[PDB]
Amino acid sequence: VHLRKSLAPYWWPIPRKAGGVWAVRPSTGPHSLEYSLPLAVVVRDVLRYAKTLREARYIISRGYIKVDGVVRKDYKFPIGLMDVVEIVPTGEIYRVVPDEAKYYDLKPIPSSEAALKPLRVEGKTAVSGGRIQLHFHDGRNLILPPDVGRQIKTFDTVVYDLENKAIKTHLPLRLGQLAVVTHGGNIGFVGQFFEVVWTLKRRQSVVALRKGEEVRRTILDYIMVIGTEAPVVKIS
Amino acid sequence: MKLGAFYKGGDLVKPSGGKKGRVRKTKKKALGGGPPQIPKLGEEDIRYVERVRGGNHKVRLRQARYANVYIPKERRHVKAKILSIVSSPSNPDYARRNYIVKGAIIQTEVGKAVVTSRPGQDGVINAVLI
Amino acid sequence: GGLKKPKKKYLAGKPKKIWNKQLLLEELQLMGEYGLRNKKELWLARARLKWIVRRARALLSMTAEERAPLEVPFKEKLYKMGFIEDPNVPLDRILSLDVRAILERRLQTLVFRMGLAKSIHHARQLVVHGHVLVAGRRVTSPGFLVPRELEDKITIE
Amino acid sequence: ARGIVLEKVGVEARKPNAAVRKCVRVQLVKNGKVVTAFVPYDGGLNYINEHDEVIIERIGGPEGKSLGDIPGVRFKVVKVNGVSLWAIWRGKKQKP
RNA sequence: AAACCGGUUGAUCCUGCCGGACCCGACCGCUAUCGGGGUAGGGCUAAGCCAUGCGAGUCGCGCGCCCGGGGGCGCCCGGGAGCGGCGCACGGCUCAGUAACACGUGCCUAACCUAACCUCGGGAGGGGGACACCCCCGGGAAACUGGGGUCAAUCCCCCAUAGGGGAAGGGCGCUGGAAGGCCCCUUCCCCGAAAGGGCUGGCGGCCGAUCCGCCGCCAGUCGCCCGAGGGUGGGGGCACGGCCCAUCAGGUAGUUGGCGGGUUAAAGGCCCGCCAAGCCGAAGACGGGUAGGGGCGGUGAGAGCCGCGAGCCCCGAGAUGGGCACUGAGACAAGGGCCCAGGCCCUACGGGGUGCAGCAGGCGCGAAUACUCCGCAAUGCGGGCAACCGCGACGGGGCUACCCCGAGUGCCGGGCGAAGAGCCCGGCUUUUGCCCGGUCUAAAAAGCCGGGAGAAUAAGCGGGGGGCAAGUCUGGUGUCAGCCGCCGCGGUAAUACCAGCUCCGCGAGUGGUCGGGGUGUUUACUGGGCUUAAAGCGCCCGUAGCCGGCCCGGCAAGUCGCUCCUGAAAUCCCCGGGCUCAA
Ligand SMILES: [Mg+2]
Ligand SMILES: [Mg+2]
Ligand SMILES: [Mg+2]
Ligand SMILES: [Mg+2]
Ligand SMILES: [Mg+2]
Ligand SMILES: [Mg+2]
Ligand SMILES: [Mg+2]
Ligand SMILES: [Mg+2]
Ligand SMILES: [Mg+2]
Ligand SMILES: [Mg+2]
Ligand SMILES: [Mg+2]
Ligand SMILES: [Mg+2]
Ligand SMILES: [Mg+2]
Ligand SMILES: [Mg+2]
Ligand SMILES: [Mg+2]
Ligand SMILES: [Mg+2]
Ligand SMILES: [Mg+2]
Ligand SMILES: [Mg+2]
Ligand SMILES: [Mg+2]
Ligand SMILES: [Mg+2]
Ligand SMILES: [Mg+2]
Ligand SMILES: [Mg+2]
Ligand SMILES: [Mg+2]
Ligand SMILES: [Mg+2]
Ligand SMILES: [Mg+2]
Ligand SMILES: [Mg+2]
Ligand SMILES: [Mg+2]
Ligand SMILES: [Mg+2]
Ligand SMILES: [Mg+2]
Ligand SMILES: [Mg+2]
Ligand SMILES: [Mg+2]
Ligand SMILES: [Mg+2]
Repeated sequence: VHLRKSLAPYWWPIPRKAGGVWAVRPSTGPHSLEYSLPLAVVVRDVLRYAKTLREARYIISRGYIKVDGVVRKDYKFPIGLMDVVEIVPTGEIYRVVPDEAKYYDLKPIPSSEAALKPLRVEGKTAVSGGRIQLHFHDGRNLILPPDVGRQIKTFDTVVYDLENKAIKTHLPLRLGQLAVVTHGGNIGFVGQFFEVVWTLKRRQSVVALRKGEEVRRTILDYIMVIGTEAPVVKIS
Repeated sequence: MKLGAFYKGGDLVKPSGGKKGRVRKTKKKALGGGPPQIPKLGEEDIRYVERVRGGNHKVRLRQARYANVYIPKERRHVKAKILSIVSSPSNPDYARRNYIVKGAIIQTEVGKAVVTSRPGQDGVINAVLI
Repeated sequence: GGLKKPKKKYLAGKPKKIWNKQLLLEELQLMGEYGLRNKKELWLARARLKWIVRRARALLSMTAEERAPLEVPFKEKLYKMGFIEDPNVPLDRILSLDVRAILERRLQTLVFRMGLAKSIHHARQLVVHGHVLVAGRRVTSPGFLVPRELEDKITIE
Repeated sequence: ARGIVLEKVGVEARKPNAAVRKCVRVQLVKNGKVVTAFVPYDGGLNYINEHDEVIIERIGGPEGKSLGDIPGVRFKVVKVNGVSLWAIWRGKKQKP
């Protein structure tokens, strides 16, 4: 599979004319192709540690880069929203957080925060033994007993412990919580969920966030609750 | 299978009755079909597992002797023997040539039964007593 | 199906009827005054002037609210280039600009006007042969449009 | 287009003008059609010989039709045996 | 710059056509010094025929064997022919077919499949087999290929369990707008997993230098199987949008629909059995013609017109014509298979191979065209734990008046010349051209820095009667020769032809012919006309369509305002920045 540079996603931090005709294609991993950046692109164009694809692939193949608590030795590994990126020989820890200008940026985060990931619940399924499988925004799954799975609804958020494989906390989608827009145009805006128009399709409901007097609107699919008035994890 | 001899692709005829040109010269393998594989009434059950699209498998009953006949008036399942086919309402040629299809009436040892399964697609004859 | 290719930038300055005696006389006067190589240079200068004037016309046609975030930076950029002398003049005065203001910003013209050359053609020869330094570097293009801040940093070898 | 010259012909100019404009008959290679092509320039006909390959080209005039006083001629010779008749007439080249 | 000019008259106002002037694209002529930027170049011509070379490999950390060097513990290093895994369905070309769910925009699949990768939960037990390379023999012209022997596997198969599918009944529960779905319970039938394999280190045991292994445990690590979701690719469906012709008016009969089935991964007249007469059409069926669609491009002040809608990106189709299959997650597969047709090449006559619409290259056609070059260094991809390997993709140069950008072909003073050209004299400079070094380059070339001699190495094309800038100067010819986009010259005194001199326009370009736009208010929505210039049907009835009185109440479809999801990128406009400015 190839990725022509013209068909590369528009938000990617690469030049559109100066360069080759190809771009590094993400390797079908734990995100969306159009909402993720390959690890080699992160190493070469986002952190500037490697000057070529060869040097970036060397750095990745040594195992110096860790994504969400797991060493990633594939240079095409997708990196997406809220992922924790950890550099081993340097000790620097970033979170892939929504950004107003670059649309997705690596912001440094504390080491205590590096083991948590805020994952937006994307759906629920019934699996064998009567258990509930929660599907999150990046394709991750969690199988839980039916009673705990009953009270978690779609579009909720869970702060999830990567190291324990557990749900550290659950943040339900209620009016007045703090939410961040993770998608289109109004990206990166943090504000209070204060207004909803419930369309017939729940994913397409109109949501309005407020930051003092700053009112932005999106659809319900494009927001993620990151807690009450103070965000649980450092996003900015 | 996926055979060009049993192509399931579009027609060349418009709804207005006129013809239209061929957008694609060759026949897609994805749009190919296969010949009928419904069982023939025989002396022993012969089953054949076939590879299909995407590497999945389909069990074909190339010859059928026994039927899983369900009596709802007893709430019981019995593995009966097919003496003959009484009728094939979809096409009488099936019963005439002793082929078993869905909706076919079969005279098994428990009585008359309607075939409630697709024997060419499921590989078994699930039947319901009448 | 169309592939974009670059077009001539002096077309907006080039006239459509070249065989007018009055137009030929004024163009010949300008060419001889500023020592231009050919008519293409004069038409390029006129194209620059036409861009400036049509930008002024467009900003005039926009409403006051739209014009507000663009009017001051536009005049500031013209002043910094050296085409306009007062950056706070009204916008409609920009409509009356002249190509001689643009022709004055040529490096050969500035080398002649600073008295560094015996003539305008000698200034062109200086810039071509590379004896003109702009803030330390050799600028060898006689048609370079020097800005106001770089005007005083012109030297001879 | 290309053609092979068959005969040399002379057309009479239109009524107010008095002259014999000298042309050739050319058979086009691609179609085989035979058409009269004007040979321009003073003494231009003397550089043309029978069975000579020529380049036939539109004579100009309004809407691609005949020119000023030549009646019913739509073409003219531009090349003779691969060499331009203008260059041959001016002496810059010699006819091969 | 929102522009007019010449021509029908004895003269005048109109109409109206044709020409001039501009830009762009193709081909062509004369001429041509350098540099930069750029996704220019057999498209506009035969999807015409092809010699030759190259154009998809990688993995010893899946597997046995053989060879060579080294060393004692249990092997180390290198190489070979292979089996085996993964890839080759991406990438590259071209424009015949196609007026179509092809393409674009907006939505679906609750009617579907998906190797590789991600996550969550669970599993990996017993047993068996064969075929390469190889050895001994070959056969055949070659292609290719036979027999025996023999070592393996992450190779092939069986068994068990997990799991899966079909039919039927029931349910709190899940998702979701909505269950024909998921989960749970119940019954029968049916299908039916896996490689604990590799490596590392540690432990223990068996074994032997005729060995350099095998076995049991642990940890790490790369792996294998099942269930669910995602990801990616793909199949399928829907609404709407974009050509010409009536000198094409009726078309359709599996045609339109229903019911029951088969097939499919999956819905569907997709196909089949029965049943009905339905379906399309003047709001243009059907028929013919043309054409790949889009982003986009040229032109104009704009509305608009055109497709140069060739090159660059996305989708489609094809691989000499027409068909059909194997393998595989995926093909009915451009450098894989089979058949007919139609060619061609080799042959030892028995056989074999082959179609450049891959990168170079040859023939042919045509008005019309590039090197049988260099590298995997950049951009990526396949393989690999990795290191690395490969790649006519891609990158680099070559050739070529491909498009845009920046420059040179000298400057200064004096004289002769005319104020011109040119020549000479005195001085200055070295862009440029030439030679050298560093830097640069995968290496080169070029570029940049620096050094040497030197005015020294460098201007053409078109034109001068009006349009339209430039000669009633000179010679020749004498309605001939020739000019002439139009108007018009030439028949002895030619400003128009042939030459000289001289001047004009643009200039590394300048001209010829074509096609588009402007021109053109000569297609008229903006915005034309129909008494007589072209143009009211001889008159009337009326279908579709278009256009339609007043007031009040409801809606909110058009309409208007704001907002959101979108309309790929490049392209276009504005702004800031970086290449010496510029492009
Ligand atoms: Mg005429
Ligand atoms: Mg008259
Ligand atoms: Mg061709
Ligand atoms: Mg391995
Ligand atoms: Mg080997
Ligand atoms: Mg392809
Ligand atoms: Mg296996
Ligand atoms: Mg199930
Ligand atoms: Mg089994
Ligand atoms: Mg085994
Ligand atoms: Mg069906
Ligand atoms: Mg049909
Ligand atoms: Mg106009
Ligand atoms: Mg090409
Ligand atoms: Mg064929
Ligand atoms: Mg083939
Ligand atoms: Mg061919
Ligand atoms: Mg070729
Ligand atoms: Mg490389
Ligand atoms: Mg130039
Ligand atoms: Mg004098
Ligand atoms: Mg060099
Ligand atoms: Mg001349
Ligand atoms: Mg003359
Ligand atoms: Mg004049
Ligand atoms: Mg003339
Ligand atoms: Mg009119
Ligand atoms: Mg009349
Ligand atoms: Mg009348
Ligand atoms: Mg009539
Ligand atoms: Mg009449
Ligand atoms: Mg409305």
